[PDB]
Order: sequence, then structure tokens, then C-alpha cells
Amino acid sequence: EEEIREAFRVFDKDGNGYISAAELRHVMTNLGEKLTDEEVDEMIREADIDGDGQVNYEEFVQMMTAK
Ligand SMILES: [Ca+2]
Ligand SMILES: [Ca+2]
Repeated sequence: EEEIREAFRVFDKDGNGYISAAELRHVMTNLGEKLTDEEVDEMIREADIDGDGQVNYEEFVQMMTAK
């Protein structure tokens, strides 16, 4: 949980409590993963359950902790 929360805070550059798709591109691109805007749209749409177009802490946990 702390690893996921700390990681979630690391991607929330503005501390808004929500990770934007472009923010995902920043972390994924520097993390060594280069995704296109559509590939991130797929990850956002799959992890975005409220269709808000962004990943919140609960969605991030399920997407990375998808049991
Ligand atoms: Ca943010
Ligand atoms: Ca969402």
C-alpha cells in the first residue's frame, strides 16, 4: 500500500490526488515505457471506471493490483 501510495504521489506532480493521462506519459516515457496517446487512452479507459478520463488512487490500485 505505501509503495502504491508513494508511487501514486510521485505521478501526481501537482498533488491534485489524480493522475492525468499526460502525467502517465511523463512517468511511462521516463520509466523507459514509450506509449502513444492512444495506448495511454487504452490504459486510462481500462483503469478509468468513472469515465472521468483520469486514474484516481482506487483505480490505480485495481489497475496495478488487479487480482
Ligand atoms: Ca495530477
Ligand atoms: Ca477515474
